[PDB]
Amino acid sequence: MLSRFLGPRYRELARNWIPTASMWGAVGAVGLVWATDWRLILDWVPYINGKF
Amino acid sequence: MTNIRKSHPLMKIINNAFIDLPAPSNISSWWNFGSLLGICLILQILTGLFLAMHYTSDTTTAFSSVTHICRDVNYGWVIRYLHANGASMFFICLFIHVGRGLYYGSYMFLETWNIGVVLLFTVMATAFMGYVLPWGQMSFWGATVITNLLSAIPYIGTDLVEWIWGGFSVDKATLTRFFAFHFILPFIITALAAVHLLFLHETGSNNPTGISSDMDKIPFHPYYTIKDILGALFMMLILLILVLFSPDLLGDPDNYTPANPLNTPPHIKPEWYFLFAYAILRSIPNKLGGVLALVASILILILMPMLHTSKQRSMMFRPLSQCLFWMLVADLITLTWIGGQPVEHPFIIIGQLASILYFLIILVLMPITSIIENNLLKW
Amino acid sequence: MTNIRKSHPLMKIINNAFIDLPAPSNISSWWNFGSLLGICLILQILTGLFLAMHYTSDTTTAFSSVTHICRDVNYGWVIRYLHANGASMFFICLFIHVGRGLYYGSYMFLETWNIGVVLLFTVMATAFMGYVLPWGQMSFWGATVITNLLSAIPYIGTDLVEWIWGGFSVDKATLTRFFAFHFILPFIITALAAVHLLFLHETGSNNPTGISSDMDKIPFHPYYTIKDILGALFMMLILLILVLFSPDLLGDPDNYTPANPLNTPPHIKPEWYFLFAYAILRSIPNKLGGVLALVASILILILMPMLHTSKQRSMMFRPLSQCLFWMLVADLITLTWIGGQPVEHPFIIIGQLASILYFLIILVLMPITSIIENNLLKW
Amino acid sequence: KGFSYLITATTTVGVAYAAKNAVSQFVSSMSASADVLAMSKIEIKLSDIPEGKNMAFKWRGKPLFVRHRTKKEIDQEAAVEVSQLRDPQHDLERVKKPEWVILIGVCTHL
Amino acid sequence: DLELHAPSYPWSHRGLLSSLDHTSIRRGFQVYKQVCSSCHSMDYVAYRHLVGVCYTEEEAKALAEEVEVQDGPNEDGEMFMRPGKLSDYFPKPYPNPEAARAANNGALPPDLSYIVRARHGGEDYVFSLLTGYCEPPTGVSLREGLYFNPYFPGQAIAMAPPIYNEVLEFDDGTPATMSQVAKDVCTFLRWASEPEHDHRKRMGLKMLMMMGLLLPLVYAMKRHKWSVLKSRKLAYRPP
Amino acid sequence: EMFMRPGKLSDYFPKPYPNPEAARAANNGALPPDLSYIVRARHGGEDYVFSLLT
Amino acid sequence: TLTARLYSLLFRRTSTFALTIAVGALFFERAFDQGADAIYEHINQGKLWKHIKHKY
Amino acid sequence: REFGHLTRMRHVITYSLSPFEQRAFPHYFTKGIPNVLRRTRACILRVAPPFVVFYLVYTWGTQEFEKSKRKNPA
Ligand code: HEM
Ligand code: HEM
Ligand code: HEM
Ligand code: HEM
Ligand code: FES
Repeated sequence: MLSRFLGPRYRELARNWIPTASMWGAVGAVGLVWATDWRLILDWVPYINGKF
Repeated sequence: MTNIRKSHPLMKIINNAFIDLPAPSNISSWWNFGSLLGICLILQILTGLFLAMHYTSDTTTAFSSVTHICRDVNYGWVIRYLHANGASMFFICLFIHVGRGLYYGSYMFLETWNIGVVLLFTVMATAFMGYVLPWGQMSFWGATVITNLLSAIPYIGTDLVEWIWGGFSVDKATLTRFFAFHFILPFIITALAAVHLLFLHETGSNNPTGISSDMDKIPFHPYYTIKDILGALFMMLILLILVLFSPDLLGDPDNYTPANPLNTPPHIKPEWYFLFAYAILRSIPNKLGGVLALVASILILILMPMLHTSKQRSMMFRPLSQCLFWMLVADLITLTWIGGQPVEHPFIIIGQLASILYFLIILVLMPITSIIENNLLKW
Repeated sequence: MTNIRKSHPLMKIINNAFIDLPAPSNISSWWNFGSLLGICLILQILTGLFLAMHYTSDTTTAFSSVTHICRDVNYGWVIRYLHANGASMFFICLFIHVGRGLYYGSYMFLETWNIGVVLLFTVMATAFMGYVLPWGQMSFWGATVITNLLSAIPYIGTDLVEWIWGGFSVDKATLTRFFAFHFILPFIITALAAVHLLFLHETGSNNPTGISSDMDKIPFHPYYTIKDILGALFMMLILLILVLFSPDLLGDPDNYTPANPLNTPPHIKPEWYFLFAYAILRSIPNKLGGVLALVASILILILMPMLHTSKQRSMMFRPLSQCLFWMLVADLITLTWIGGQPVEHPFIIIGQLASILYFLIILVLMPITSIIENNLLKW
Repeated sequence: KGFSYLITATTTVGVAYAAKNAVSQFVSSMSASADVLAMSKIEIKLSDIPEGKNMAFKWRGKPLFVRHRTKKEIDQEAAVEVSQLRDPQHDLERVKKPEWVILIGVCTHL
Repeated sequence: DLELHAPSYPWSHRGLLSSLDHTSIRRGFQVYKQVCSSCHSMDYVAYRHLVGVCYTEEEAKALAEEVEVQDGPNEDGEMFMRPGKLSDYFPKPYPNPEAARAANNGALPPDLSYIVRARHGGEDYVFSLLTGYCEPPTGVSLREGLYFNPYFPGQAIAMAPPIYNEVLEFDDGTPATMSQVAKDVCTFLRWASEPEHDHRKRMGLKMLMMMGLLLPLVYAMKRHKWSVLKSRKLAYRPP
Repeated sequence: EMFMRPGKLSDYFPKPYPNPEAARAANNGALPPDLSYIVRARHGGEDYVFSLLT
Repeated sequence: TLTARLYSLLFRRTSTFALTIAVGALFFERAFDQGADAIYEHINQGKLWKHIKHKY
Repeated sequence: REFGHLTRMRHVITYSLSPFEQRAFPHYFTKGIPNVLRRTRACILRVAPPFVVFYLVYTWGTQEFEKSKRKNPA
């Protein structure tokens, strides 16, 4: 867990999974915003903010 | 080098029970009511716990605490009436589950059938003690009648009743201990359902033909997870119609009156899912014989394997046994109706003949009819 | 023919867990405290359920309900102080059990070690919420301090503290929901202990030498059932000495005073088995840094396998790391003593040095010293 | 594939709606009930409180003190030194609206 | 002895998705406050419960401030009377049940917070009782302080007829005929028994639409997974 | 009406003051504590109570 | 076609599938509550407190 | 009891289709309704009769009960 995973193939793996990871992070962010009705963020969504 | 779903010790057993379990390809909707029951259990534990966050079991506050839940706790009436009608859904599903077992010969799986009888008794005990918790007129007087039924036991009966009461009558001690037993019992039921499934998976499921189906098994996950989920959605639909459109349909108005030990309700009927047994117990004048008949009306489920004389496991190919089965269902509906009615001229004789038919079908008519069916098939 | 002990599906599980389980022939008295823990758990479920037969969680009656339990319920003082001193015994056994795991490298069993961390947290939550239930001065104000600690959390601290309270302060709703959680949590603890033993039995027990013992395994039943019975009897002796000769040794007199939100006690301390953490949190001036340290002091148990730098598993053949282990135990004793003391000179600097030293030992001194020992043995 | 996965995704959207409503209700039940939110929560006072008069109340279980310290007292407690106090506090900082100091009424000692 | 059961009245809230008429709830509170409350209690309803239902906050506060309420001991340890407040529950007409029965001919007037839910027939029953007083039929004699109500079990009620034409004045000018007064109070009593009635019905409508979407789509999901089994063909080719 | 009756075995010990406020009014602002648990609710117990009284 | 494009862009990848569900769930909660509330307030027009509060 | 060790089967051939190749509700009404009617006809003379007798018993019991509370000229 220090440098056995430190190499060219591992940076390629990182870049390969970065778009999937970032999409999943956006999924988590949107789900967290929607589940909690986080007005801080949600006050910006054009039609959704009508709820507030 | 391995699939975690199969190698990991916890995922191994989850996988073997709910994913890679070989299930018959042809089990029908009547087989959904197992998962429904497991869902009902879970629902009762969830709502109940959230009810337990506000309920207080003192006799000066129990009715008030329930009123507080239904009037001031945010979405407290949702949780309250979800719990109340989920108990009724639990018993609907239980009766359908046991009826399926009787109809298809599932009791031939001895260990799981016996665990199921234990589970039936424990669920009944749980629901009975929980119904006292609101501390309404029906709660109090139903506890009074069904606890006093235990004095009919010879020699040790009165001491047993007074010990269960914690006193001379149903009162504060009874209410607090009933809250404690009601809290703890569903977890014992959870463990017993786990043992139940452990015993069931030793053979897998029976199927509607009553014939072993190892040549046509399918994985549980894609097929019966989605089938069980749709069954759960339908159960939720019925439960939510009850909760959100007729919350009080399956209840008695007199439990909205606080308990009054000096004023007996003109009628004292237990919950509907006890009424058949109530009717059975009211059929025979003797106290002790009445109690013994009430217990036998459920202990008789332990006799189904010994009373099986048919060459075929299921009643799919047994027209006369189906006739008798639906007579038994109609007779149980008759006993429920009769137990909901006063003890008066027509209902006494109706309930008496209904109780006699209840036992005479299971113990007498069903085995003889199966023997006749055997001979009609030249075996 | 079969031996039903080995063939029966339930008895097979029991047989493999406590009868025919291969166990190391040399595990010491320190390996008894597992079976003590599971016994303590059972005792807590047994007495608590009997307390819950009389206790009521309304703030107008909780303290009175407990006085009634100890004064008028038959042997209710026995059940009550058995429950309180059994919580203390639970934590004594837990601390000794985790210390054994640390000393002998038992944390190299990753899954059962991590489940044990979960168990430690859940037992702590259960004991904390149970101590509020008598609704004494210490109950109320300890709940007040410990719950308002959570306001240090960024952006959601006040909202989550108020949600846990169900109101603007610690009050009636908090007491009732704490009773509900206190009831339910030990059964989740039971499930986690079962998972814990499932993960342990995958490899079996570690032994004091730290060397794999498969060439010298003995059956569990005759040897460790009798040894665990002797250990349980000794534990019962200590517990009953507490219950029958100094019921109030490990408690606080201010919880015999009903909770007064207007008056605060001169000293607001947790129970003894929280003081080491209460010291650490109180050592740091920053609210949130203090809470993070109070959490890291128990989350750091998750780091022990990654901190292991010795070629050997246990501490049996490493004098220098034994020295550090006993320094760690002494530092935990001084943290407990500091947490029982006011925040004034000189206990502040002593608590600071002890809080630094705890982490400096676990995170730094122990790894470097294992490396030095490695080189002293020329590997 | 689009037709089938469209069915699945619409199913998931509806299930997420239902789950959010259920979980929100169960979370909100643990949130302060309407009786809690209508008791001590707030207590607006009235102009009944005269000058330099401790009209007393019972909010939050705590007796509430409401006075109208008239000029001098305020200034006097500014004249009252901060360092001399055991608990260092500034009069104007204590009373955001100098004219009226509002302290919960209870002795802070046993 | 047979009993007379209440007919079914077309309450505007009878329908499956039909809410209560909140103007009838407001007039019904006026009826309770001015007619019933001298002898009946509503322990589980407070003035704050009226806000956003039939009264605004200022209006309900003035309604609370119209009464006087006893408050916890003062410094001297004496009780005292203070104006009502929104968080106060409806005043109890009698100090204890025994004084309640003493003020009658020995009967307890029930708490009305749940009277609609605690009776078979509900609002229909309460409307029938309030409007159903008549002189007893030949062969029937009642004791003093009892009145023949053919809908009351036993047909001998200790409550005298409480409502009559112009028993109160309604603030919207609604004529106070006996049946108008009874309809309003029975609406208010249904609300008092079930304050969640309207919200429960709105949630029921939402559940019905969500189910009318989810059940077909999950059924389609099940049949998509199961089509592999439902259409497969078997062939037996023994040697 | 509420009445006055001779005491009984099942009756608890009489209270000197109707509420805490009358107790504090009678004792110069101080509420005299309940003594059911006074020994248990003090550090030092009956030793403390003896030394306090003497 | 519309559903082919839908699958190609928003459904094929599971993470994009989940994102589509999360955004859809947000907008569905808004629209379905708005529509069902309008339906319930039209079924009960003139009876609800919102309908009559404008006089008090 | 796991897939691979359940039974011995020989000479049985299964033909299956992907769910993405087939319809989920094929002939749902034109064929489903005749099958529902066939199943109903197959089970009705065994299920219905006892519930008919229950309806008759319920009707008679309720009616007789309400006639036993009526007044008699005696
Ligand atoms: C706590 C309540 C119960 C739960 C959660 C439960 C759960 C289950 C589940 C999940 C199944 C497998 C799915 C199914 O076929 O339905 C099952 C099957 C079974 N249960 Fe139950 N059950 C309960 C009560 C009972 C009762 C009361 C009995 C009757 C004595 C019983 C006897 C059986 C039998 C015999 C089977 C096998 C049926 C077959 O395969 O044909 N169970 N149970
Ligand atoms: C086997 C599962 C359960 C069943 C069948 C069950 C059944 C019932 C029933 C019938 C009632 C009376 C409902 C009414 O008021 O009309 C009730 C009440 C109650 N139950 Fe449960 N229950 C179950 C599980 C639980 C659990 C696990 C808890 C505690 C965590 C719980 C807590 C309560 C409480 C507090 C009440 C009183 C408040 C109320 O009336 O709703 N229940 N239960
Ligand atoms: C609910 C409380 C707990 C119970 C009932 C429990 C139960 C047990 C039992 C019976 C054993 C086997 C006997 C023994 O070696 O002592 C055991 C072993 C073990 N437990 Fe626990 N335990 C609990 C909490 C913990 C905690 C807090 C930890 C540490 C974080 C932990 C980690 C372990 C480890 C590592 C072992 C294996 C020890 C070895 O074989 O050397 N457990 N536990
Ligand atoms: C994990 C096991 C448990 C622990 C560690 C635990 C801990 C505690 C503690 C420390 C107290 C305060 C004792 C005192 O008054 O000084 C307490 C009180 C209480 N516990 Fe538990 N408890 C446990 C399990 C249970 C269970 C399972 C129940 C219910 C079935 C229960 C019911 C009670 C009750 C009713 C009280 C209040 C009575 C009293 O204060 O003595 N406990 N618990
Ligand atoms: S602080 Fe008021 S008494 Fe010392």
